Amino acid sequence: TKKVVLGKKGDTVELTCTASQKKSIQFHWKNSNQIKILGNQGSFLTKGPSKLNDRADSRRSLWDQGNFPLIIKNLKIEDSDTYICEVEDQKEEVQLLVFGLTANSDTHLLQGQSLTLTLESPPGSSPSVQCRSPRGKNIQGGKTLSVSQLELQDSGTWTCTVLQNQKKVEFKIDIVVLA
Amino acid sequence: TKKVVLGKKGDTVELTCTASQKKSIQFHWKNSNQIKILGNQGSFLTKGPSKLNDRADSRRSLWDQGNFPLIIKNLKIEDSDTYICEVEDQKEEVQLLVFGLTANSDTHLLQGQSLTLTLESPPGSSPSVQCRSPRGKNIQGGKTLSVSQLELQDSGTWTCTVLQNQKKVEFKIDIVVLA
Repeated sequence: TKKVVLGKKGDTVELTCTASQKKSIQFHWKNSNQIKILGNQGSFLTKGPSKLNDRADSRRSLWDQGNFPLIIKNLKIEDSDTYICEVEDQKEEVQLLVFGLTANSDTHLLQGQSLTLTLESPPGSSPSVQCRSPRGKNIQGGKTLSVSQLELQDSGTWTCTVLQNQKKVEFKIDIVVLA
Repeated sequence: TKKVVLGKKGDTVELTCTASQKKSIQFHWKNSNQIKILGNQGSFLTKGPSKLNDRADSRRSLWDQGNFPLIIKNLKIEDSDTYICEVEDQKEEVQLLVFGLTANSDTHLLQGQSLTLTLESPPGSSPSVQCRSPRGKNIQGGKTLSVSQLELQDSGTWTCTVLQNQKKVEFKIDIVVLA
């Protein structure tokens, strides 16, 4: 059933899948594109064929609790698919939405200078961005945000919030303004 | 409901607890001795008072999936209690059984020398041990196992299996025999 996960570019993410049938059993994880990344073969975790192969995981450790995660390390925006956990006779449907958030300028600005933060995302993503400032000021945005010209006081870690469904991803860039 | 976890002395363990009610909510974890170790205060994880305080955890990261683990790092036999996950109106009852497995001799033995492996455990533990040898030989035991005298060939990583309920813990000690 339709559970969503929003992740962050570079950061690591984990999708939940629970059995609750006799405790240590066999599962599968596949991308909507029907190809699998993982399952436990015997007592072996096989990573069939996939872009993620060198990057996907699970914890052997919890399989006895009927917990069969999918750990996708070092995220790419692109990894933004529908993934499916498979346990004997049931499917878990969880989608990941990979975000990025640039400073197509830098962090080491100057008084008067403008600033442009840009939102990297998978398509199908209908995010609403809200960056707040070092001394609490909004900045509404689409896929591109812009600070006309900043001045001394808003030196500090800004806070962005890629607000999508309930689930939201907050980002923190530190900004340096000088003169 | 009565779920069990067998852990290993020193090693790290994780107890599973899942909600499945509106996705990001408030939980608690307490030892049968009724005192809590953790819960999420607001969006803060408070570690009340406990032996484990400096050692207990959870992943903030999955609370949005209704997953409220209990990560107890660096295990002590003693940490062998009944722990309870608490979510609004329900309890998860999971017990951890902390094991240890010594070589009250060493690893660097000699031909003819005897060997004694000893099982560290919480009381209430009704384990059945089975150590196999480097060239597959049993050794049944209670809380103490003994190799009369070993000879050259059983140099290698032995495999013990603290077999309790379904759930079992396997251990591997490497043995060196010389002459």
